[PDB]
Amino acid sequence: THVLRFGGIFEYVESGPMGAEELAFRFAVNTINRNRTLLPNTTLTYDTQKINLYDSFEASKKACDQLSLGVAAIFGPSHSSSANAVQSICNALGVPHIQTRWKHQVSDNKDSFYVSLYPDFSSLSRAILDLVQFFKWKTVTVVYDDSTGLIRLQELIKAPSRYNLRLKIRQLPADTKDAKPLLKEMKRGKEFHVIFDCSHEMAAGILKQALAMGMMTEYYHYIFTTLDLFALDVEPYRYSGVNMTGFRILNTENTQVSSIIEKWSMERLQAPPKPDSGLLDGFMTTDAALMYDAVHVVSVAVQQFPQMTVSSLQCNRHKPWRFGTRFMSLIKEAHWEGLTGRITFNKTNGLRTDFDLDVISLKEEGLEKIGTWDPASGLNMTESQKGKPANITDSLSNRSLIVTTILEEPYVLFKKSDKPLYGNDRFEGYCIDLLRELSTILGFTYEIRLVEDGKYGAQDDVNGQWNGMVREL
Amino acid sequence: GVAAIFGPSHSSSANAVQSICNALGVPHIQTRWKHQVSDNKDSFYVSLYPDFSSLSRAILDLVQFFKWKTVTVVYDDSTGLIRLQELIKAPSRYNLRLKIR
Ligand SMILES: *[C@@H]1O[C@H](CO)[C@@H](O[C@@H]2O[C@H](CO)[C@@H](O[C@@H]3O[C@H](CO[C@H]4O[C@H](CO)[C@@H](O)[C@H](O)[C@@H]4O)[C@@H](O)[C@H](O[C@H]4O[C@H](CO)[C@@H](O)[C@H](O)[C@@H]4O)[C@@H]3O)[C@H](O)[C@H]2NC(C)=O)[C@H](O)[C@H]1NC(C)=O
Ligand SMILES: *[C@@H]1O[C@H](CO)[C@@H](O[C@@H]2O[C@H](CO)[C@@H](O)[C@H](O)[C@H]2NC(C)=O)[C@H](O)[C@H]1NC(C)=O
Ligand SMILES: *[C@@H]1O[C@H](CO)[C@@H](O[C@@H]2O[C@H](CO)[C@@H](O)[C@H](O)[C@H]2NC(C)=O)[C@H](O)[C@H]1NC(C)=O
Ligand SMILES: *[C@@H]1O[C@H](CO)[C@@H](O)[C@H](O)[C@H]1NC(C)=O
Ligand SMILES: *[C@@H]1O[C@H](CO)[C@@H](O)[C@H](O)[C@H]1NC(C)=O
Ligand SMILES: *[C@@H]1O[C@H](CO)[C@@H](O)[C@H](O)[C@H]1NC(C)=O
Repeated sequence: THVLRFGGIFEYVESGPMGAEELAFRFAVNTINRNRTLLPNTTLTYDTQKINLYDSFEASKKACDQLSLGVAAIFGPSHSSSANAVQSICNALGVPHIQTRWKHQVSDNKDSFYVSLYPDFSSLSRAILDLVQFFKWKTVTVVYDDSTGLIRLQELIKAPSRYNLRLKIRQLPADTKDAKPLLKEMKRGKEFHVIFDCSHEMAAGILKQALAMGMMTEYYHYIFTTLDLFALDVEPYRYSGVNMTGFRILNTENTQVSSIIEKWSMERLQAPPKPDSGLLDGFMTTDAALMYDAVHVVSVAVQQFPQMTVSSLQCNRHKPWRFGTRFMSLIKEAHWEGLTGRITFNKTNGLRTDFDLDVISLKEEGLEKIGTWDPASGLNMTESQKGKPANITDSLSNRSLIVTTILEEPYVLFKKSDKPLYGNDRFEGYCIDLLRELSTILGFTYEIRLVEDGKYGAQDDVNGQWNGMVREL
Repeated sequence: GVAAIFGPSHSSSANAVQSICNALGVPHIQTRWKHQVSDNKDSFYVSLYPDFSSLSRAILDLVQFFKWKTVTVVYDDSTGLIRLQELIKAPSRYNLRLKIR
């Protein structure tokens, strides 16, 4: 009556600390055991194993090692080649299999003993498709990283069949992590609207290679597929005027939810990040927030089921588990406002296709919530008729315009004086009188800067390149 | 006691037998296509089905020998995007106009 043993299969690192998903699995069980309100008479016990995340025969050993030892649930080996092997074990023996990451589920896989707390890309691909219609785009440039990313965005690729989009699908390079040959082809083709399908470890890597090129301007709009845009250390891109947009399921508005994330930073003291990683220092990823929710959703199901005795099964002798079909129905019929918001399941598949996103975007202050997505509501983008707040902070009517010009009598001259100190004041003439009375009417500030070539404008035939002031424009 | 295992011929089942045949040493001869992930460090397998790194380049040669500009690629299941990813990336460099259904 005192133990309900859960099973865990996690990444084996060789020298570093515990993984982000494993430490959340530790922190979730220790929270429920201390706070005696939830499960007042049962105390949870964890049994974590280590695999290589690419060895489906090693992951099939650790699943049978936990079934012979006796567990009640197995919380995922978190990879597409390894989770398919453990799912068919958990479907056979009866024990539920709680997944916290996305997996390509084939159409004829007749499995029922699994749930997935990661949001389905049948809903996330419809949410990205609502942002390419709220922003009224016509040409997108969807960029992924591996070949599985076409399945994650197949409701976006099929969009020109019915809407007026024009897809140009590209791919990041496989071996290297230098996207300079990719981003140069995107600048040259005039592609200002990009949808990156990356992880947040590679999303910070592209933006340092998009800042080293001239692509972090006020023209470019970037929509990111990942749910960890909020973990980017966006200090240098903050004043550029770039239009970074993305989603967020991690409910960082509640006081109770934000208190748990602050306690998460007090458990990762010995973890110095890279200074050139481009990420923040103390935060919870959405890969570890779902594992914190995955322990709580199952703990709701053991609250409504007190006769639960953990049995010991054998893989070679195929015997189903006694309380398998009843305990699995209690997991799919659950509701829990965890760290990732409202949690409910598809009830036909076991997937998660009903959730609450928060559309975030990059402003001068940083990332701010500018919307809310909900599958049977569409985008509730606030955006409103107010829009920008009360007045213009640190009034942008300066924005000092670097008015280029050339000197020619009597349009632009040098002033004939003896005192030496000048700068945008040594000029006089006709155009300087004109520019001074356009700044009086429109209310801007101007800083005269002569062209350093001394030409007006010319189409150089042997080069196809401009020559003069229109080159500076 | 066997010497070779000639495939269970499905993407969810062949990945489980490949990691057994990689472990024990016995070769694993595959006769159908399978999505092989990039970080699968396996060596004891061969695949006699033609790769779609070559078949997708052969279909791309017939949409240029026939001089097309608008194709309407139709698949049946979500794995078929991986089988034709060298055809979907074609408007990035050529003058095709994909409409995927
Ligand atoms: C999980 O549970 C969900 C709901 O809880 C079940 O329904 C799936 O999810 C959505 C429901 O809205 C479906 O996606 C939508 O499909 C619409 C098509 O309508 C019908 O058309 C086919 C063809 O005849 C029918 O067979 C089928 O029953 C569909 O119901 C589209 O019109 C929708 O497009 C737009 O919808 C709204 C409109 O404002 C927007 O908010 C959207 O962003 C979008 O632009 C939308 O595509 C989904 O297709 C349903 N699944 C299935 C299989 O039909 C599911 O049963 C359940 N399982 C899964 C895997 O989702
Ligand atoms: C980048 O973000 C700013 C935020 O205000 C966008 O500014 C306005 O966007 C609306 C469309 O949603 C336009 O109708 C306004 O004219 C914009 N005001 C400006 C530019 O002063 C801006 O458009 C965004 N850049 C894009 C989408 O390329
Ligand atoms: C969409 O708009 C807001 C969120 O953007 C939703 O919430 C409403 O906000 C207004 C302004 O403070 C309140 O007066 C309402 O009481 C809020 N409604 C709630 C909390 O239910 C609003 O409901 C949404 N409208 C829809 C979905 O039609
Ligand atoms: C334990 O968690 C619940 C929420 O599930 C909360 O209401 C309660 O206050 C917590 N216990 C303590 C002692 O704070
Ligand atoms: C655990 O506690 C609840 C409430 O205190 C009680 O109703 C339940 O019967 C207890 N479980 C047992 C005794 O197994
Ligand atoms: C104009 O706005 C404020 C003055 O209110 C000033 O501090 C700011 O630097 C100016 N902006 C420019 C020059 O771009």
